[PDB]
Amino acid sequence: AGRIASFLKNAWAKEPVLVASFAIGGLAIILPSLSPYTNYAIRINRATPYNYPVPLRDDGNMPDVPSHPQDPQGPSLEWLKNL
Amino acid sequence: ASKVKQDMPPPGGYGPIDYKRNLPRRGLSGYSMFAVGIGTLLFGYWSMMKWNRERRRLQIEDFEARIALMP
Ligand SMILES: CCCCCCCC/C=C\CCCCCCCC(=O)O[C@H](COC(=O)CCCCCCC/C=C/CCCCCCCC)COP(=O)(O)OCCN
Repeated sequence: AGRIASFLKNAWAKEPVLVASFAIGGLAIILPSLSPYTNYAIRINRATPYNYPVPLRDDGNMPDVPSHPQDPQGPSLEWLKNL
Repeated sequence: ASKVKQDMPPPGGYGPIDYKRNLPRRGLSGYSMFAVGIGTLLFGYWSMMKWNRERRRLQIEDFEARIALMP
């Protein structure tokens, strides 16, 4: 409580560069685990179509696969437009 | 027959001559400069976040153009 206060004061008086560096590194380590937009970053990465989407051979038992891109089925990037 | 004329200080004397150091403070507080820097960083971060999200959307759009043209 007071020991850490005196140590931090001495460090800020003598080595401000090291204090700033350690603070920045600690924030960089800690903050990503508490952010709600990391999931958004992952989903943005998954949403980029680098390669061709190969169609599946219809067998009559896929209610959740579209037969046309404009069909309502499949993933939607409506969330991405407002983000 | 004239007075004695010589190089002399004026009657009374000379005006004061400054010699002491003069290095005025002329500076802001540390908190002020740190706050300005942090605020500038936050403004830049927000602008870059918006711009990069828009860029990702544009990249997706042209990738889909490629996908449409591929067959
Ligand atoms: C959890 C973060 C970890 C990752 C982030 C770090 C990123 C990179 C930073 C580290 C780089 C290497 C650091 C090496 C430290 C060496 C310390 C040392 O021995 O140097 C001392 C000087 O420093 C010291 O006195 C010893 C350490 C002093 C404290 C330094 C910071 C310790 C932690 C304080 C910050 C805590 C976090 C910030 C909180 C903010 C406050 C709310 C000797 O200096 P000389 O150059 O030899 O002197 C010659 C002239 N007289």
